[PDB]
Amino acid sequence: GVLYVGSKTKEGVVHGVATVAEKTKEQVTNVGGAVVTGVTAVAQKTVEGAGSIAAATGFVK
Amino acid sequence: GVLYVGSKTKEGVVHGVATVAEKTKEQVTNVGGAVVTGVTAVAQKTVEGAGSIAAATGFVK
Amino acid sequence: GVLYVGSKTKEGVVHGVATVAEKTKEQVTNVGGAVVTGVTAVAQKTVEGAGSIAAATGFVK
Amino acid sequence: GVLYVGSKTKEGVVHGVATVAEKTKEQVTNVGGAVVTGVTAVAQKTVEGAGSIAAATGFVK
Amino acid sequence: GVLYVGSKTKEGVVHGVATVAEKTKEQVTNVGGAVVTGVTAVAQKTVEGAGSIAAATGFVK
Amino acid sequence: GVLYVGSKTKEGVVHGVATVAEKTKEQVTNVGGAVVTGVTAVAQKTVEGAGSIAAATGFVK
Amino acid sequence: GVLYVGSKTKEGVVHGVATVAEKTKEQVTNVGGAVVTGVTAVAQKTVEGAGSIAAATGFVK
Amino acid sequence: GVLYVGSKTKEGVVHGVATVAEKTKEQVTNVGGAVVTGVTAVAQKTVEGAGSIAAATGFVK
Amino acid sequence: GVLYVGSKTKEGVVHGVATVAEKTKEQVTNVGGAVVTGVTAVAQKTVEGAGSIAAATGFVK
Amino acid sequence: GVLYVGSKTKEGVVHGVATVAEKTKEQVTNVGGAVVTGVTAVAQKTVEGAGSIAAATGFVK
Repeated sequence: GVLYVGSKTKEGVVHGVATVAEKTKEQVTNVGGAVVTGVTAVAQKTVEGAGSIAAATGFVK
Repeated sequence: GVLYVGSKTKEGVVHGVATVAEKTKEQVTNVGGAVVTGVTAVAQKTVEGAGSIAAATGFVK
Repeated sequence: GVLYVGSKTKEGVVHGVATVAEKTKEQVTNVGGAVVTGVTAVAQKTVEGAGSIAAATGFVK
Repeated sequence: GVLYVGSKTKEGVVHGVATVAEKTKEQVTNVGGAVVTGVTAVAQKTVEGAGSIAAATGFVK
Repeated sequence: GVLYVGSKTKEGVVHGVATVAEKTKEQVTNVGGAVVTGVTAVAQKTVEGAGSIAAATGFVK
Repeated sequence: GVLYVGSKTKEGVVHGVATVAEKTKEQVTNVGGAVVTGVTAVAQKTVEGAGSIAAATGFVK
Repeated sequence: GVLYVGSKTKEGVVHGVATVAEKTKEQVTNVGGAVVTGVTAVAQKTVEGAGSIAAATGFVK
Repeated sequence: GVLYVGSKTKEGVVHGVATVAEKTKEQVTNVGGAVVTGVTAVAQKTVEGAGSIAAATGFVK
Repeated sequence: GVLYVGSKTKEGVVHGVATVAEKTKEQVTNVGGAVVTGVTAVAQKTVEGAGSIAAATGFVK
Repeated sequence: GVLYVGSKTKEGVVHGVATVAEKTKEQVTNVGGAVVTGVTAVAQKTVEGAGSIAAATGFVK
C-alpha cells in the first residue's frame, strides 16, 4: 500500500530538452538481431512490473 | 508500505538538456547480436520490478 | 516500510547538461555480442528490483 | 524501515555538466563479447536490488 | 533502520564537470571479452545490493 | 562591382536552432527609452547601407 | 571590386545551436536609456556600411 | 580589390553551441545609460564600415 | 588588394561550445554609464573599419 | 597586398570550450562608468582598423 498526504511528487519527468542532430549521411545495415537508435526524451513509470527503454536483444530460443 | 506527509519528492527527473550532434557520416553494420545507440534524456521509475535502459544482450539459448 | 514527513527528497536527478559531439565519421561493426554507445543524460530509480543502465552482455547459454 | 523527518536529502544527482567531444574518426569493431562506450551524465538509485551502470560481460554459460 | 531528523544529506552527487576530449582517431577492436570506455559523470546509490559502475568481466563458465 | 563565377556562397544564414525557454513569470516595465527582448534566429544581409539587429537607443534631440 | 572564381565562401553563418533557458522570475525595469536582452543565434553581413547587433545607447543630444 | 580562385573560405561562423542557463531570479533595474545582457551565438561580417556586437554606451552630448 | 589561390582559410570561427550557467539570483542595477553581461560564443570579421565586441563606455561629451 | 597560394590558414579561431559557472548570488551595482562581465568564447579578425574585445572606458570629455 502507498499513501500520499499533502505531498507533491514527480516521478519520471523530463522538463525541457533542446536537441540538434546534423548528419550528412546515416546508414543502418542489419541482418538478424536488433538495432535501436535515437531514443530521445523518453519518460516512463511502471508499477509492479518490469520496464525497459531502448532495450535490444538477439534471438531467443 | 510507503507514506509521504507534507513532503516534496523528485524521483527520476531530467530538467534541462541542450545537445548538438554533428556527424559527416554514421554507419551501423550489424550481424546478429544487438546494437543500441544515442539513448538521450531518458527518465524512468520502476516499483517491484527490474528496470533497464539502453540494455543490449547477445542471443539467448 | 518508508516514511517521509515534512521532507524534501531528490533521487536520481539530472538538472542541466550541455553536450556537443562533432565527428567526421563514426562506424559500428558488430558480429554477435552487444554494443552500447552514446547513452546520455539518463536518470532512473528502481524499488525492489535490479536496475541496469547501458549494460551489455555477450550471448547466454 | 526508513524515516526522514524535516530532512533534505540528495541521492544520485548530477547538477551541471558541460562536455565537448571532437573526433575526426571513431570505429567500433566487435566480434562476440560486449562493448560499452560514451556513458555520460547518468544518475541512478536502487532499493533492495543490484544495480549496474555501463557494465559489460563476455558470454555466459 | 535509518532515521534522519532535521538533517541535510548528500549521497552520490556530482555538481559541476567541464570536459573536453579531442581525438584525431579512435578505434576499439574487440574479439570476445568486454570493453568499457568513456564512462563520465556518473552518480549512483544502492541500498541492500551490489553495485557496479564501468565493471567489465571476461566470459563466465 | 562584384562578380561570382562558378562559385557557391553563403552570407547571413542560420541553419539549425532548437530553443526552449521556460519562465514562471516575466515582466517588462518601461518609462521612456527603449527595451528589446528575445530576438532569436535572425539573419540579415545589407548592401551599401547601415544595418542593425536588436539595436536600442534612448531619446534623440 | 570583388571576384570569386570556383570558390566556396561562408560569411556570417550559424549552423547549429541548442539553447535552454529556465527562469523562475525575470524582471526588466527601465527608466530612460536602453536595455537589450537575450539576442540569440543572430547572423549578419553588411557591405559598405556600419553594422550593429544588440547595440544599446543612452540618449543623444 | 579581392580575388578568390579555387578557394574555400569561412569568415564569421559559429558551427555548434549547446547552452543551458538556469536562474531562480533575474532582475535588471536601469536608470538612464545602457544595459546589454545575454548576447549568444552571434556571427557578423562587415566590409568598409565599423561593426559592433553587444556594444553599450552612456548618453552622448 | 588580396588574393587567395587554392587556399583554405578560417577567420573568426567558433566550432563547439558547451556552457552551463546556474544562478540562484542575478541582479544588475545601473544608474547612467553602461553594463555588458554574458556575451557568449561571438565571432566577427571586419574589413577596413573598427570593430568592437562587448565594449562599454561611460557618457561622452 | 596579401597573397595565399596553396595555403591553409587559421586566424582568430576557437574550437572547443566547456564552461560551467555556478553562482548562488551575483550582483552588479553601477553608477556611471562602465562594467563588462562574462565575455566568453569570442573570436575576431580586423583588417586595417582598431579592434577591441571587452573594452571598458570611463566617461570621456
